[PDB]
Amino acid sequence: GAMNSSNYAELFNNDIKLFVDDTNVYRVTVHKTFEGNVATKAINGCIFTLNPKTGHLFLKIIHTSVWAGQKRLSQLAKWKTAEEVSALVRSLPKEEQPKQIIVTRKAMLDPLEVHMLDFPNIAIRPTELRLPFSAAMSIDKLSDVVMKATEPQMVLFNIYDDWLDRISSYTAFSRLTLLLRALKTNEESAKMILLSDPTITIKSYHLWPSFTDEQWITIESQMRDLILTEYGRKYNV
Amino acid sequence: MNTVPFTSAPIEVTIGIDQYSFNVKENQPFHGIKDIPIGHVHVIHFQHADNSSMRYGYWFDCRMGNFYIQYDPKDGLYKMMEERDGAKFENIVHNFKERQMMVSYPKIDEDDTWYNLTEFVQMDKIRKIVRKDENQFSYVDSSMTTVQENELSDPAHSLNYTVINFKSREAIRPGHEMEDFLDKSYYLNTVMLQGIFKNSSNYFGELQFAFLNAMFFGNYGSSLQWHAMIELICSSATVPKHMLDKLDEILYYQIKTLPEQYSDILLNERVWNICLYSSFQKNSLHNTEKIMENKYPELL
Ligand SMILES: N=C(NO)c1cccnc1N1CCCCC1
Repeated sequence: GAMNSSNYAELFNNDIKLFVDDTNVYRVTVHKTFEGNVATKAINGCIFTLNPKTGHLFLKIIHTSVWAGQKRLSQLAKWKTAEEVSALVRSLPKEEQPKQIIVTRKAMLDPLEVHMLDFPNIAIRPTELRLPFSAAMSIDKLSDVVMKATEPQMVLFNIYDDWLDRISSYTAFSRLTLLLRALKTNEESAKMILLSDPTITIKSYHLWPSFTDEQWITIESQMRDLILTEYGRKYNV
Repeated sequence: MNTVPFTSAPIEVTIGIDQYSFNVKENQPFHGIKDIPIGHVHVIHFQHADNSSMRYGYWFDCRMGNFYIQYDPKDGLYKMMEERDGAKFENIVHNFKERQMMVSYPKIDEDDTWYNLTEFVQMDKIRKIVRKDENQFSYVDSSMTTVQENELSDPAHSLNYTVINFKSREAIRPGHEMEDFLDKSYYLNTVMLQGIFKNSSNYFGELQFAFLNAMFFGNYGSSLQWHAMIELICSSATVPKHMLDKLDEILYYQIKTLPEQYSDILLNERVWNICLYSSFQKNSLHNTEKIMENKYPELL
């Protein structure tokens, strides 16, 4: 059934699974027209498809041309997401195909189920977890590849960099969720925390800075403080 | 006008004949039903007074044979049997009529209710949904499951309704996923009408039969089928105008006949609110919408 706190260790078992987040597929800026009406302008988006055990991120870039001349774009975006996830599954060797796909929003259930009818043994699941994957476009290298794309494109990343050499996939996912929740709650401050010290750099082949184990503890503490700081500012606590 | 005689009435029972019901007391001198209109299928149905569990009954057409009812004290039900000896049968019936031991089918002359509920229902199609080739009548009860239900034992005790499943490869063309799921016209017109039912008359016959089994026996799988067949039409953007007009009439008479106190169990809120207020056909069922809003506004 649904994925929640009771079954959180299931994410890190040996059954291949993918999270699919569609919150950045259809992105717009809202503006005024010369006549004083309101219109939208689409910008490039992305499907965020993540294996939480390995860190592998299949980032399908959604170029604005896919919306040209279409109607009901927010509905179409869910079906486009499901089409692209289905195409990804079909492109993987059988032994790499997921046994479960967990969607972050329940509106993706029926679109993905219909597109995966050919895969009756792949479970399509919702989650009760509120995962901060919408903040993926606050990772500079990810936002850069999306905004520069001139055509549909898939780019593969490891969202954990090399962390799995030193920590488990449970700890890596917890770090990622903390970083993304911080970037979602206060992007400027989170980026300040991550890049304040000029002596810690981001390797060309990585997404996050090259923190030592002890530096990661400091960073993680600074992110919790940020989340609590903003929570107090929000609720006046 | 035809007759279904009863050998006797040894256990107290409520007997239904189409939309009418009456009570027979234990060992009361009851010998059947006369004046049954020729030209329609009919259903004769039973609920025992001492165990209201198991409503059960028979679909039959008096044009296809001489049928009678006899209680079996072993299997504990009023069993329907065909009499092959015509002159025996006529002689039995004539004697019971002379002794006035039969109820007369109470049809009011103005009243087209039964016609309107069975317009497209034919015995030959009933005999394919309920398979007992040996018998010219069909036996149904409250507990019988459907083929689709058995996907999620004697073959005659399962209802072989046409399986409808909106998230199935039959309903969804590869490459038209969004189109076919949000607009079921392909599945309705090509797969079901052209491919399986052959015409709208057979589709409506099955829909009407499903409703009647839901109403008369409380058969849950029949209720599921009735709503699925409504939803399939209402969720199609392209439906022939004559089919929409006929559906409105069919549903009007079904909603008119439904016992007011069974509406909670026989009507699916989601399907009806979707069909009347959100679907492609939300403005195409004027008679049905009016009776629903005046008779069951709570559901909506
Ligand atoms: N009631 C029947 N014919 O009188 C009948 C016809 C066909 C299939 N089953 C039947 N019955 C037999 C008695 C037990 C319950 C099931």
